[PDB]
Amino acid sequence: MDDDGTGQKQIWRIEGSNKVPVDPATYGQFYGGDSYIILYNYRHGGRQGQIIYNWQGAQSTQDEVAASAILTAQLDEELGGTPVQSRVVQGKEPAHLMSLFGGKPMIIYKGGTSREGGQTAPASTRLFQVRANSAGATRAVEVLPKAGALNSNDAFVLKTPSAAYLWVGTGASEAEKTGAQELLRVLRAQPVQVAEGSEPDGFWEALGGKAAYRTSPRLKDKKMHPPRLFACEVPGELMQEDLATDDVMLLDTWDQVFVWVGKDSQEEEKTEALTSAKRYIETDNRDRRTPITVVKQGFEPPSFVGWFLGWDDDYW
Ligand SMILES: [Ca+2]
Ligand SMILES: [Ca+2]
Ligand SMILES: [Ca+2]
Repeated sequence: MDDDGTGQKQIWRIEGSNKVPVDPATYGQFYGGDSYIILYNYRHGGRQGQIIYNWQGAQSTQDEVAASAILTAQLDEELGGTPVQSRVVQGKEPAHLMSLFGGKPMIIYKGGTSREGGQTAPASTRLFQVRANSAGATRAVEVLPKAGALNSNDAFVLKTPSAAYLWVGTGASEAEKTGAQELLRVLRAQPVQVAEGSEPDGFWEALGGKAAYRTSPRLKDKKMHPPRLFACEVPGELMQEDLATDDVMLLDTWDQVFVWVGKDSQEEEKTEALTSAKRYIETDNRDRRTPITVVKQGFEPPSFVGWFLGWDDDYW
């Protein structure tokens, strides 16, 4: 879609059974715990059109999803059945949707709203993982504020009641550094720039203590054979939900192939997958000493988890 993303748009958040207008000053910022509807009006190649994007946050509940279905059908009917429809889950946004916020990164907060609990309040200390894809689309995703959440391939923003830090992983790109800066703007905080490896003591303290985190030779490399996750190939950002718990998945990071074993995958799926990995590495050229590392659901090592966009240790 060559439309440039600058058309007029309206964004609503599913709240209970209704769609509620989102504060226009915050378009581009979303709660991962919620579902949203975006009505985008555009004019391109001399013709006017509309697109309804249904965006489902990674933690949005099934009842919100069911509510959006009703809301979107109503909107569509209201509009005379003219808009183009596109359903999108967090992390799988098309380039055109990412372009709707004038170059700003899509920011995804933890929490959200619910019938039973209403709107959650922001935590006092927060950490955001900022990652951009090859095309440059950038996402700032809030995660738990612990040292273990860091990964060398991205930029991170840590905000506390008393300080802000922009941590730059060794493999982070300028797009990630720039998105981090924009996020800091939204958070109204001035950061202390920190390069991975020369963190001041105040940074580790804010995170509750220094600890090992997600790193490896590949995660540290700025360059980037981008890692591919193959189903028992998964496009978009690598999300924890892409790991089929009843199956076995392969994550190829070039100098290493991980064999991820779902808790409910049958024994034979691991066997086949291992056989396949060996062959995959020999189909090609590379090295025959390419390690094939087996990992089990819930016991993933940091060198594996680092490739994911914002992992939740309790996800399962
Ligand atoms: Ca919600
Ligand atoms: Ca990165
Ligand atoms: Ca299976």
